[PDB]
Formats: sequence, structure tokens, C-alpha cells
Amino acid sequence: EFKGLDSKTFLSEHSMDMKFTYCDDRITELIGYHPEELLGRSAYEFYHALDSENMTKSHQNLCTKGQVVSGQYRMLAKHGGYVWLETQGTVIYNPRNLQPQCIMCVNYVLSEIEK
Amino acid sequence: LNVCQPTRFISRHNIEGIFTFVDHRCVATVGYQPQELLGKNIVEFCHPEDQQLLRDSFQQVVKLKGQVLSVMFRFRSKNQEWLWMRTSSFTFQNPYSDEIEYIICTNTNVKNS
Ligand SMILES: O=[N+]([O-])c1cc(C(F)(F)F)ccc1NCc1ccco1
Repeated sequence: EFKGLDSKTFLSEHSMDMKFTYCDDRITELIGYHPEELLGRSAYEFYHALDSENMTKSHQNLCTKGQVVSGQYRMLAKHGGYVWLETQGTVIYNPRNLQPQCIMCVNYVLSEIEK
Repeated sequence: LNVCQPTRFISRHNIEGIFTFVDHRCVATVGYQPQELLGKNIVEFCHPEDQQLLRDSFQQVVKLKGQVLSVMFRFRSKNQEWLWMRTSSFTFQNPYSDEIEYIICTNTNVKNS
């Protein structure tokens, strides 16, 4: 039941449109997905209906400011239901031209799977 | 539109610079398996002329308290060639905790002179 901090965080990388380019394996024991199945799919696929619009807004703030902390939101779990999550997002830039390369996300889970 | 994807991998480090997690994209980027980097200090793979700059980056990233630092240095690939690497890094601590912060890096092979 109780899990240690390391086991409650998973790192993800996204292209600037929010499509997964990488996800660490810690996601599997927290909400069921294997990273391979997430690659190339939009973050939005996994946002709960009630948070999707708020995520759009956080994404806008992330791209202007370069970093954001999300609100509490729900990520849809692989077999139904959702976990509550918070994410710290960071845009990675090319310093030579200030162009955005990708988004780094540090995702940490705030609940067990709920229905 | 398809675009040429930069070659990059993510790693995590303690503040001293020891690799404590390495994404498997490291094989395509620098030619090492993750377990060849885990437990070693990233400065061991850094060109001698760039080692002070890289050690200085670790201290600077800690001082930034979560903000991103970008450093460009030469990394010795598995095939013993110096590759230009832009590392963008920042510290993180789960906000519900006071555990020692670690450093998250995104490491991209880029062009440079
Ligand atoms: O990919 N993003 O740009 C992203 C942004 C944010 C944001 F809210 F902007 F902080 C949170 C999670 C993510 N991605 C991770 C995620 C996708 C689906 C569920 O967690």
C-alpha cells in the first residue's frame, strides 16, 4: 500500500505538442501502462475528461514561462478509473536560437487508483 | 511533417554527478548501455578541457533551485570519439518531502565548434 517517493514519480518527455517521446517504467506499477504503448500518443488521451481543458491552460503557461506546476489532475489508468497526479513541466530550449526542443515532465502520484 | 529528431537521452544524477538513472536512448546517443554509465560520475566521460566547466555546472544547477541550466561539453562516446553534448539540467525534490534534491538532465548530441 504505502510506497516510497521514488516509486511514486515517473519521468516523461514530450514533443512540443504534448505527444510522448519517452516515459519511464515506473508508470507501470502506478497505473498500468507500459511506456512502449504510450509513445507517439498525445498526453490528452490520458487526461480525465474533467481536467482536459485545465491541462490545455497549464500547457499554455508552460510554453510562455518555460516551466509550470500543474494543478491536481486525474490521469486515466490502463484498466479504468484514474489516479490523481501533479506534474512539474520544464521546456528544454536550444540556447543558440531560443527554440523549444521538448518538454520534460516530472509526474508524481497523489492517490491510489479511484473510480 | 516528419523532421529529423535530435539524438538525446535523459539521465538523473546525484548532486556530485553520479548517474543514478539512464534512459536506454543512451545507446543510440553515445553507444553505452545504461549499466555502463550507472554508478559512474558524468565528469569521467567529459573531455579534460571541459571537466571544470561541467563540475561548475553541478554547483550552478543546485543554486538555481529548480531552474534549467544548459552546458555544452565534449562527451567520450563508446567508440572513443568526442561528441558535442548539450546538457540541460535542473534539480528536483518531491514537494511533499525534504529528501536531498537530485538533478534531471536531458543530453542531446548537437553541432558545435
Ligand atoms: O506532456 N505535457 O506537456 C504535460 C504537461 C503538463 C502540465 F500540466 F502542463 F504541467 C502535465 C503533464 C504532461 N504530460 C504528462 C502526462 C500526460 C498524460 C498524463 O500525464
